[PDB]
Amino acid sequence: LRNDFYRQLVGKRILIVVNYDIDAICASRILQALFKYDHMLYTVVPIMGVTGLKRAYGEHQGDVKYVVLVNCGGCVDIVELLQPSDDVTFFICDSHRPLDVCNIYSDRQVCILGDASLEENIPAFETIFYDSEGEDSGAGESDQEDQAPHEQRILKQRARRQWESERDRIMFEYTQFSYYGRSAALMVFELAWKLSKDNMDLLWWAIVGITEQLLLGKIESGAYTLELEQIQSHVSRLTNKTNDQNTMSASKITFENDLHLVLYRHWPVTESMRYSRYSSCQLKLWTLRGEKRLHELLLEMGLPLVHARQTYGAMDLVLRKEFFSMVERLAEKYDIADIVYGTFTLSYGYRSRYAAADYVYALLAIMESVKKHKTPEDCFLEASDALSRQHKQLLSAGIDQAKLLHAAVFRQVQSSLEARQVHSAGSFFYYVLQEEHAFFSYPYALGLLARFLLRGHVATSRARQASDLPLIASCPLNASEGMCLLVGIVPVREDSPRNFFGKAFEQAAQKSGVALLQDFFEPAVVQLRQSDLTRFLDSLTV
Amino acid sequence: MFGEKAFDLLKELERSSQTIPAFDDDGVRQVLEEIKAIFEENVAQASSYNASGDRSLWPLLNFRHAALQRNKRCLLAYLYERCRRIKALRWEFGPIIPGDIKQALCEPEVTFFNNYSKSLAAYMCSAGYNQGLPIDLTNNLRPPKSLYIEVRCMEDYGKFELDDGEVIHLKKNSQHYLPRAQVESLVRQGILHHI
Repeated sequence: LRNDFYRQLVGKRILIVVNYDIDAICASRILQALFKYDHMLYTVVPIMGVTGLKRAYGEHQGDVKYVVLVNCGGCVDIVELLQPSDDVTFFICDSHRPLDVCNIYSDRQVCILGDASLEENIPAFETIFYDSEGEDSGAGESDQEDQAPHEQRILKQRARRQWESERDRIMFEYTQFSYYGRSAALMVFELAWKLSKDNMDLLWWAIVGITEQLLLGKIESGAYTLELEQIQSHVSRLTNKTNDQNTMSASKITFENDLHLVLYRHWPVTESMRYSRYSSCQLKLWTLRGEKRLHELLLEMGLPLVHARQTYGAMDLVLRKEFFSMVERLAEKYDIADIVYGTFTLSYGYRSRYAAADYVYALLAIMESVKKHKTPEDCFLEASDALSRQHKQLLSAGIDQAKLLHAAVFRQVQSSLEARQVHSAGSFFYYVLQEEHAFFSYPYALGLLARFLLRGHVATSRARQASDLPLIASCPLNASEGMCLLVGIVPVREDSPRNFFGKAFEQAAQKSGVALLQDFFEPAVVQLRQSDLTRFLDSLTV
Repeated sequence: MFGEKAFDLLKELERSSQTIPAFDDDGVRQVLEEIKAIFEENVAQASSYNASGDRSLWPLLNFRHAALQRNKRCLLAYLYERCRRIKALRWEFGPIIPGDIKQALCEPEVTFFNNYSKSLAAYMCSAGYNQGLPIDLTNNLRPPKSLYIEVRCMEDYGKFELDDGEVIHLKKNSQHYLPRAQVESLVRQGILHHI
């Protein structure tokens, strides 16, 4: 709620955007445009890690007043992290919600965006700093010698009894599981919508923001079949032209019920039915048989084979219009059910009609971990200079790069699987890897690696005993002399039951502890030494 | 070559368009060691009995004349194009941020450079106001906004920002205590096509 605070925002500021994301750029370019509206100059920021943030504030170590960070907050008791913070205006708006309340209270230098149907931590502070044992609050925080306005020292006994019996819920917070919550800038759309901004491109940008982690398999939407009311209610109800829409530029954007198979639009088919997980794994194509069952479905559709190696755009007409008009009904009965989802589309003009999510699979492929040593931040500056209507020579290069990665992905999966590199190693499953790729250096592509092997093996070689068990993976960086990256990932098909691994790896860190890092605001990640994991893995079993 | 090289003389600045590493004082040394090799003949026979006052010597007079022509006017070019391009970037900034080097000042050019700087001094004095308001004319074109914040740019060097900050590191990530009067010089030298 800043229909009241936004009228504070005229003077100088700093607009930070914590570590790379599509929520990031989407929620921030809009604010760039907003703040060049009422004549203020401002600052956009790259974060490569929390050290980059602390040196950034060090680099911005002034008394700048309206300082902002978005999509972060769970790092420290940020008053403790931040010394010169005395009365400065801070702002969070983060969807990684499970944050401690030391950051929430002290109502001078934070903004409590607390609003949810979960009144779950109301007394959560009434004993941590308010009470203490082995240390005048008139509590355990103060003296405990029968001086606080069955024995003289059962004071501490009741104190710790309450403390620990409700650490049953403190250990529930930040020590069992993590997630994200709500949108990144849909709140910001409805904020700005009071100020008469009918920027259709802003709607597209927020659609990009949601359809990243609308991936109901990756991160939950929840609002989805409710936003089929909500977002249309934003846009559809207010029609500027009931009769004049046969226009060239930026025709008022639309919504249709289509699919999430990869790049149906810009490529041929029979390679693009091959690289997604949900279509592939449920048809098992890395074995020979899957091509045959695929072929016998192509029979029932009776598309030509020659056509199925032509670009969908390049086909003749009637098939390429009737395609999805067929596929939605005679795919439900042949092992695959749930690729059809709710998304948008629009053209600028005559060139072709871009697909409302097909940018994000180019954006994820704009993470070029090149050896030039500069390119992450340049990738950011390219990305946010991409989402417009203007810069478009580069989006095609993005698509090309994306597809060649996505068809390099499988190339390792067949290699790894039928050699049976699926090491069980006890309570969970376990994977190991040997040398570097420019493909899968960084971890986004690494989770994409894991989330094809996982479905493949765990669905197809077992009974139903072990189909619900979690995942890990190595990933070496010949970049930095040997660090042996790792990421934690969840078991099958439990949308709300998300990661144990917000901290869970730290068990072995607690036991032995070896050079571990958590440099990212991302929890679902760790960083190590080159080969000092084996005994740490023997620890990290349980 | 016998009067050709000035197109070769500016070629030190062949790359120096707007991505300039640095600049130098090329192509004067042997070239004006010439002129004291030739004046001997140019004035050898001045009203002399060397030929007893005869018509034949007329090619010599014009030889001197054209020699002077070529020399002086290539000098005008090596002066004026330097001053003119430098005047372009000196309209893109005062003597706030002077040249990349100030080592390629062909020694007498102190007078030349600083006189043109005082051209703009006169400009400021009469123009802007009668007393002289130095009229902000070719940089720092922000509409009235905040006075003190930093932003991002694209890797300039020379490092001459003496204006009002302790050390701002005028490159990409010149991102420090920048006032308005600090950042009063840049619009185009290769810096802020991108905030």
